[PDB]
Amino acid sequence: ARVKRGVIARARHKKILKQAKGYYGARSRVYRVAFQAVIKAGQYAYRDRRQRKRQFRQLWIARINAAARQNGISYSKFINGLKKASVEIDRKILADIAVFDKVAFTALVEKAKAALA
Amino acid sequence: METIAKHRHARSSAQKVRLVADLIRGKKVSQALDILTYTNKKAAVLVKKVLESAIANAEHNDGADIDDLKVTKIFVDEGPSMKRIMPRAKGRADRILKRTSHITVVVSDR
Amino acid sequence: MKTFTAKPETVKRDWYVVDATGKTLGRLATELARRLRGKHKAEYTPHVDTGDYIIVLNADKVAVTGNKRTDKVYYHHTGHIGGIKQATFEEMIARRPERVIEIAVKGMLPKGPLGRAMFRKLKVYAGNEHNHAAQQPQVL
Amino acid sequence: VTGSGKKPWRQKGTGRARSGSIKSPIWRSGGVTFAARPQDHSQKVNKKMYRGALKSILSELVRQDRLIVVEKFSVEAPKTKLLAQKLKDMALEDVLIITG
Amino acid sequence: AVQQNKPTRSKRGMRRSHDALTAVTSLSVDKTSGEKHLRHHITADGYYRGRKVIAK
Amino acid sequence: ASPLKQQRIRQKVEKL
RNA sequence: CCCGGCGAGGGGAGUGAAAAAGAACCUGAAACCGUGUACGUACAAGCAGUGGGAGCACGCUUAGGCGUGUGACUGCGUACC
RNA sequence: GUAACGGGGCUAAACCAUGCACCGAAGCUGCGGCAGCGACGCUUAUGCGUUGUUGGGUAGGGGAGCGUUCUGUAAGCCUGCGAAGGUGUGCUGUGAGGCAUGCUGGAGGUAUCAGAAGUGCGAAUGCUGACAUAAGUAACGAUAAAGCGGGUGAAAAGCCC
Ligand SMILES: [Mg+2]
Ligand SMILES: [Mg+2]
Ligand SMILES: [Mg+2]
Ligand SMILES: [Mg+2]
Ligand SMILES: [Mg+2]
Ligand SMILES: [Mg+2]
Ligand SMILES: [Mg+2]
Ligand SMILES: [Mg+2]
Ligand SMILES: [Mg+2]
Ligand SMILES: [Mg+2]
Ligand SMILES: [Mg+2]
Ligand SMILES: [Mg+2]
Ligand SMILES: [Mg+2]
Ligand SMILES: [Mg+2]
Ligand SMILES: [Mg+2]
Ligand SMILES: [Mg+2]
Repeated sequence: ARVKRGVIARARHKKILKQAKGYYGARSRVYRVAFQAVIKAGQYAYRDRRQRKRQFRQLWIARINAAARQNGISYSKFINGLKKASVEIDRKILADIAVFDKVAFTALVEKAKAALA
Repeated sequence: METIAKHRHARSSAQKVRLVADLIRGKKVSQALDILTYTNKKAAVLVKKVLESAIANAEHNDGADIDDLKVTKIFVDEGPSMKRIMPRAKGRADRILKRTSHITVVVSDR
Repeated sequence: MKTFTAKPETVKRDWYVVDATGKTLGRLATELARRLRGKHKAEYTPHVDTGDYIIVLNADKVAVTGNKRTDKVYYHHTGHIGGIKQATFEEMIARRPERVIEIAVKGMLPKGPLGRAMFRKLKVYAGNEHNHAAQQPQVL
Repeated sequence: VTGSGKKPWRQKGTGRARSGSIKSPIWRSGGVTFAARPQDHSQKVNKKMYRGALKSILSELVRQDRLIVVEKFSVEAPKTKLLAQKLKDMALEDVLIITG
Repeated sequence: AVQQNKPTRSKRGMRRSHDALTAVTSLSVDKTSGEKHLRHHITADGYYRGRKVIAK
Repeated sequence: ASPLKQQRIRQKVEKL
């Protein structure tokens, strides 16, 4: 009978309108942000998040390289020793130990270095 | 309140008088006049009666005296855009805004 | 709790020194830049900040590949049009070992800030000891 | 509506798009695109269905109603001052209640 | 002779940068209380030595 | 009368 | 009653549940423009967000690396229809 | 404007052959969850534990929902110990949503399941009104310009002599 669509009004808009990491201008002022700014983030967060597990992956294994290749022999030969070692072999993020407890790591290097046929 | 004394319209733009009353602010009350009574133009006289007000207004609502005070806040807000129409050639558009501005100035103390 | 490795805002720096003279050319740039980022370095996750001072010497001696020495050219371009472009030899530019030939290094690294003043941390000079005018303060 | 006269701006010129008809639905004062007339609404049920499976009050409102006494005759011609009298004949109060 | 996008608030004042008036640096005169334009003398009645206009 | 309480006086009574 | 020009307009005072109800008057959103404060900002390249993420401002947990505005710096990365 | 490796640079950081190592995608794997769908166990409308498995997607097909107004519901219920509309914050669901709450508001609101559609907007060089911006910019309408003195006046180049 009526509608006065004006009540679902900002209720629909404020809804997203509340996207003000600054952004900037109507990019959080008006509805330029509409989605063309939030729908943005709203995708950037999808991948450029999903991306991190390879963005923190390559990360570790730069440090991991610098470590063992600073004791002799590098992230290439290194991992080889490690992997040839069943129950004896864990995997990066903790192969970050080389920054809080050297000798620990430096010891791993040993066990890796020696396993080497 | 710590005594106020606004205008209301008065007629003369936002930016035009946001200017002037920027010199006033901080020090003042005694310096009120001196730096208006000299600094030229128009915008800067539609402050020098809202200051003489916002002083007698501190000798009524407020018992404070004419030498203290501070002028701790001024701002000029956008009064109704008073609209009309201009000729031009052929006619097209003459938005012509006669633009206005409320005044509010407030003096108090340390 | 959650990992990553913190990197204060740096909080560590150095004082090394390396001759150059030895005909090592360019290949030097590498660990002259990785060591400017953090190779040997197995801590202080870069990508954000980091660093590690170095000071090369003379430079006006680095055999350079094979024929390169005579031919390699640089091209500056002043952009003040007048139709610019300034071809110049290795030969001819080694007549002035400043920003260049040793700043075939500013190009082996990030560029932009960080990678910006991450390279002024080099220092050149063209004759090691005798006029290694730099901070004597303790080197390696 | 007061749809009086046709076309305001020319077709071509001035730009402001293809203008036509003061009454335009899209515009501001008249034209409700659709809407309608009075119209019946009113349905149509068969007989087999109306007369179909009606009462069940004894079945579901089981404990609620299937009562049967007499029509209330001492009920004096025109008065309700105390129809609350006979409405103690169920004492089942205002409880919506009706008759036949 | 026309732009194509909208000169944002940000730039609104990046012209306005320069304006924000500057006011004075005034002095008095040996004979008025603290008036004196920066060049003309006693406003208070109007003079400098004596009979500038109508004084004492 | 302190040169602002004077700027007053001198006028508040260039009224009376 | 006070400032004002025997003006605008406004400050006190009265009314009144309320004047944040003052007559341009109920509620008073948006676009748009000011005043206050905090972080950011004057070797820095682009749809301006994303992932990191220091540091400061701030509230915190008889640590336990927290909430909040901020966001140097650095991986991607050319709105929609 | 180098400009025919993307670059810095490589005499290997090029090429042939050979071989191990490693980096590398949402692929696969691991692990916590979602849904559609065949099986096992169990109960037993069922579900639920597990389990095989499937879920890139425009034209379009099909299937569940979300909320807006009115309607009996109903002289029922919230409501001046403050309803509706605004405004902050918190929690919650796949979502459209919702619930709670501070503040402001000054009478109104409407569970539950049912029913009716003037049912949802950014685009239409769309109608309407409000406000931006170029912007304190170009412009003050005939180059027959004026200058001084007095008056009244808050103020005079522009009115009065
Ligand atoms: Mg991966
Ligand atoms: Mg006709
Ligand atoms: Mg009508
Ligand atoms: Mg019949
Ligand atoms: Mg109001
Ligand atoms: Mg800087
Ligand atoms: Mg973050
Ligand atoms: Mg799909
Ligand atoms: Mg479809
Ligand atoms: Mg309503
Ligand atoms: Mg709209
Ligand atoms: Mg147009
Ligand atoms: Mg329009
Ligand atoms: Mg201009
Ligand atoms: Mg100009
Ligand atoms: Mg004119």
